[PDB]
Amino acid sequence: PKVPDDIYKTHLENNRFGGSGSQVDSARMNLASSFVNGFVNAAFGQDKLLTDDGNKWLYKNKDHGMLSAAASLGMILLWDVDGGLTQIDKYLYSSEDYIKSGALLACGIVNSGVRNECDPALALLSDYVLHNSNTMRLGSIFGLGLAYAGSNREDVLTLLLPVMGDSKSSMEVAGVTALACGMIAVGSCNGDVTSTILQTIMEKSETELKDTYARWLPLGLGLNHLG
Amino acid sequence: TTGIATIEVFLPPRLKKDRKNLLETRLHITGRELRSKIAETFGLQENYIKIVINKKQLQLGKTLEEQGVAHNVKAMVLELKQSEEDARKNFQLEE
Repeated sequence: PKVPDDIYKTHLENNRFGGSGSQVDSARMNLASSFVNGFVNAAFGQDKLLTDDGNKWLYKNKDHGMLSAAASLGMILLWDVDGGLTQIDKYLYSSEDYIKSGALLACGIVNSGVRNECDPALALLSDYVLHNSNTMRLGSIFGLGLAYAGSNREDVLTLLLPVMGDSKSSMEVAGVTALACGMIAVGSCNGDVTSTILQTIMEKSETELKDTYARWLPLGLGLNHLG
Repeated sequence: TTGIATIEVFLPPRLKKDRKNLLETRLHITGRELRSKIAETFGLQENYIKIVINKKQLQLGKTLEEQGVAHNVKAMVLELKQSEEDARKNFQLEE
């Protein structure tokens, strides 16, 4: 498994930011490094940085990085469901909450592209799609949608659809819900999904239509009408 | 038949065996019992395994009949690096 620093190969460039002005584990480049580690070492099932220093690297990130960096592991552990699913447990009960949100999405993202007769990701993320904290719910729903993109199965879709009318959920949760419903049922034009998401997008007001995440809801409709 | 279910238990490819297996069992039993029996039949650690049932988690303190199991229900067995309580404790001690 390659190292993000080695991909940057800072060991050879003239590090003109160094000495005194490099001794900080600042958020942004740490998030970049976590994403690089996820992308480059994706699907190889192993890492040297976030396996041995799994908890330790997480401890030096902050805020939305936890929801990102932990989920990064899921890309490394792609399609070895029993591989990642044995590795996310140490974070499924993490003291940290944001990294718990990242882990709960990594569980689903590991199952992306594969279908299991057991549907393990469905089982794990079913009880957290209505979690009180927005981050937990967001991670659960994103992971579950990724784990079942293109499945078109109506149990997951009927578990997902009530979140549209769930105005108590923050808007980005509704956006992710529409995105998940769209990718789970792609191009099918199924009325059960389509009418519900149409009514969901029909009710929003001016201050809601202009907000950052509403733009995804039409896509959730459009994904159901691909081609 | 006779109030017994043939649960389709799915084991990891890491333990090289038949991916889908049949386990004949009852329904009045509890979660601790199901994890223990899956462990002994397939030679796993009962405290290092988490069973997912009928698209849900095991209700460990609750009985099988209450949590929604029936005949022909799939059950994925999942290993753990620590014990199922230690899966909490290990991180719960490191701040």
